[PDB]
Amino acid sequence: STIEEQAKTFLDKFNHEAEDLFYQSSLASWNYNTNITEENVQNMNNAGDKWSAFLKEQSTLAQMYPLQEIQNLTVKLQLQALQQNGSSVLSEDKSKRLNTILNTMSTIYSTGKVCNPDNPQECLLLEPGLNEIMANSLDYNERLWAWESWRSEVGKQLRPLYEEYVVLKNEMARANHYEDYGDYWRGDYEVNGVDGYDYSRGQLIEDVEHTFEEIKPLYEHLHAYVRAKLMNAYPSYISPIGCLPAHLLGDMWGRFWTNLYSLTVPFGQKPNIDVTDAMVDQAWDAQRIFKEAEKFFVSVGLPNMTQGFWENSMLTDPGNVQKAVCHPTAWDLGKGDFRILMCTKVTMDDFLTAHHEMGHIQYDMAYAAQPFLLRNGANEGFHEAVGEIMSLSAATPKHLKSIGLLSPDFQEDNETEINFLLKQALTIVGTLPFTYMLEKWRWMVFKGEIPKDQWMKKWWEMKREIVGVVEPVPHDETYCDPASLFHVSNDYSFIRYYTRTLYQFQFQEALCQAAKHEGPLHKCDISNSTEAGQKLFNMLRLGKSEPWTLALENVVGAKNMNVRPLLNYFEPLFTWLKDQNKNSFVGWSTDWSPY
Amino acid sequence: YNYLYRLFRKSNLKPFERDISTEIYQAGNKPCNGVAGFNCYFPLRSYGFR
Ligand SMILES: *[C@@H]1O[C@H](CO)[C@@H](O)[C@H](O)[C@H]1NC(C)=O
Ligand SMILES: *[C@@H]1O[C@H](CO)[C@@H](O)[C@H](O)[C@H]1NC(C)=O
Ligand SMILES: *[C@@H]1O[C@H](CO)[C@@H](O)[C@H](O)[C@H]1NC(C)=O
Ligand SMILES: *[C@@H]1O[C@H](CO)[C@@H](O)[C@H](O)[C@H]1NC(C)=O
Ligand SMILES: *[C@@H]1O[C@H](CO)[C@@H](O)[C@H](O)[C@H]1NC(C)=O
Ligand SMILES: *[C@@H]1O[C@H](CO)[C@@H](O)[C@H](O)[C@H]1NC(C)=O
Repeated sequence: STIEEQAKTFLDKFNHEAEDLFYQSSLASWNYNTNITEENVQNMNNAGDKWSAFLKEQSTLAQMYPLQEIQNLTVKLQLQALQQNGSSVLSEDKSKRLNTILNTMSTIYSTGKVCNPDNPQECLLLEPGLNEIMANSLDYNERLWAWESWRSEVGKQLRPLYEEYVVLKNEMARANHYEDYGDYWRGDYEVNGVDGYDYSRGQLIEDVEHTFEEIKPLYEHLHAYVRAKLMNAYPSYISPIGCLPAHLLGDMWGRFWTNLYSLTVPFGQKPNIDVTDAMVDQAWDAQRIFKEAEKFFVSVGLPNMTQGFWENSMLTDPGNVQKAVCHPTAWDLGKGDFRILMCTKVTMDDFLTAHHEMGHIQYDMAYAAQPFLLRNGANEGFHEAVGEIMSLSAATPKHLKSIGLLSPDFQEDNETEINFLLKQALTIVGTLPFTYMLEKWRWMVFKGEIPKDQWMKKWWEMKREIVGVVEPVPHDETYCDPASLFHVSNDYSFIRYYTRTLYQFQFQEALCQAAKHEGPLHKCDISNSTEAGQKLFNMLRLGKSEPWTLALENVVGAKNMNVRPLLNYFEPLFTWLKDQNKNSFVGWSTDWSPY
Repeated sequence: YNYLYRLFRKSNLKPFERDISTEIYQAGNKPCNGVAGFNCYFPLRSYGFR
């Protein structure tokens, strides 16, 4: 009779139809991804169209229920998720232009080919060749040529597209009762209506700043050390007092520093903890790798895999005749159906990635009892964080000795711990200033704090001030240097990696104190501990029904982001970096002294 | 699509009772008038077994 019962009946009918239609859409997408054939393409297109039309009509019927008279938090959360207009609030011409802009950005990024002048007979694409030439080459001018050519071409073809894109997204967000598109992206972390656990959209940025202020010294030491090692690579081009040259960061954009392990090794004489040779000698196939991962997940107390998971997942490349997407992806098809799309190779990296995707599948498995629209992570960081903690735990030497990959006579001295921690720092700590800089630039350009003709000058200055990386040459507004990254060009939120990075170490400390680990955090294993699995599963079972602050209080006993686990993880590496930065200068200057 | 179930009913069923009625469930105050739409849903939903 009341509005709330009407909302409950509407949500029940929406949940049933949504799970059926979602299952059909996900099955068609799976059939396309494991079998790239044109009938699968048109089936996926038809299912996606029917799914988008279904959510359009259900949102149209859902916006007839005002939220101010609903007191139940779960029904309010489901209706708040359903009533979001997205791009539908605009006129048809502006919406069509926005979709056209997004499609043409996707086609420019996917088919962007940049090659050498005067040799146009064939050219090299970004994904096969430019990543390899950025990660493996040691030539300064070759990397400079590739970097400048790609940024020049992509910036000139993408600058008016981004110019229209920022205005259209700003109009979309202001029509959707948001301050800017950055506020719309920060709305995923918004918690309203719960006493004591309330989190605002505006607070997150200073919270990130509050974490970053304590991130900044450790990164500075790492930056100095990296600079010193790059000084070994390049003798005269890099200045002791200045920043790093932009085209020397090991990737196309500087997002990850993990390609510098060869150049920045602490102890090159010591071997690594790579167990690929043990897998290939003992013939460890992909099925038994996933069985070992399942054994790890039943050691901690989580439920084992379903029969349909083993029957329907394709864990091996099918062959030349059938083409499939090689990207590792965990699929929640709905109706209790969970699959992993992974072209497994016999390596340690694929073993860790298999653990990561099985962590994704376990996270999807735990909230199956929840309603369909709440079957997600509490925020965007939790979903990747719960897989990255499994990737952390599986990579330990104790776990490798436990499962027979590593010999029981292996000596774990401090030097291999230092080089492993430095590799983890280059993978994890390296991406944090780039992520915070990029997100803060995107937030100010959506907010209008940055003037239209001052984008590059502001961006490079922040790269000098935050990341400590200097440009090779000055760039004017004819270039669009941010837009060369995959996430920004295809309308993706970027703060999920920063939040995932913090939640990863927070969850790691919570499980390790739950499992009674008496040593350093990087040696900790969550295997054979039922209590840690129960403590984690308490968060896993909630899904999106509860606020992410409440889930964080359930795991780590704190309701806000904390940076103390990350610095506690890297503490011996921090002491080592303090020891070996006595001769070098910690910190950087914003001047163009290197180049 | 040949297996169906009743999702909406005004009152709970008595023991050993069946309901084969196809009347549109009136969840609000407005009369349904036999036509589905907003706040008027068909009670029998299909068990799409796969
Ligand atoms: C992939 O699609 C082709 C297209 O005809 C089909 O012949 C083949 O059986 C499919 N493979 C699988 C594993 O379904
Ligand atoms: C909110 O609704 C759910 C069902 O959708 C119900 O289980 C729960 O008890 C309700 N909460 C309150 C506080 O009534
Ligand atoms: C979505 O857009 C429609 C059309 O302008 C509007 O009536 C409705 O209030 C919007 N919903 C939200 C949640 O902004
Ligand atoms: C999962 O574990 C249960 C008992 O813990 C067992 O009965 C079942 O066969 C297992 N399933 C698989 C696929 O191993
Ligand atoms: C490792 O421990 C030994 C024994 O105390 C010490 O001499 C050596 O300096 C340590 N190495 C590092 C890199 O901390
Ligand atoms: C976990 O339990 C299994 C079986 O009980 C055992 O084989 C394995 O060694 C244990 N792991 C550790 C680290 O003790």
